[PDB]
Amino acid sequence: QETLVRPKPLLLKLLKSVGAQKDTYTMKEVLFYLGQYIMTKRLYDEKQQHIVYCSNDLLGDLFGVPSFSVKEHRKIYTMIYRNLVVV
Amino acid sequence: QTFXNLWRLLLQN
Ligand SMILES: [Cl-]
Ligand SMILES: [Cl-]
Ligand SMILES: [Cl-]
Ligand SMILES: [Cl-]
Ligand SMILES: [Cl-]
Repeated sequence: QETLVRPKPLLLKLLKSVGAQKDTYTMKEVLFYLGQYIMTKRLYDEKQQHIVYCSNDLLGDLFGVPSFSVKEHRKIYTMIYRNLVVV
Repeated sequence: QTFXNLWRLLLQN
């Protein structure tokens, strides 16, 4: 199934910086564009690519952390949900 | 592993 979401302003800015062109998204779309953003800006550690450094990026201002691990599935979703409204 | 595959594993719950 799908869950529809409306990003808050900073998330919306990020999404649009990587090609997104709308106000309402599916969660699958949000997660795609965030992955695209991180990959495009090479925010991850070159050697241990589960580690994302974002203290000097907009993503750090969005998530409110200097870094995180891609393996923290719960915390990533929590940090994304804080920046959107469901439906 | 590549960031690409790790994030896909994330998306692919
Ligand atoms: Cl969805
Ligand atoms: Cl905001
Ligand atoms: Cl930035
Ligand atoms: Cl977690
Ligand atoms: Cl909500």
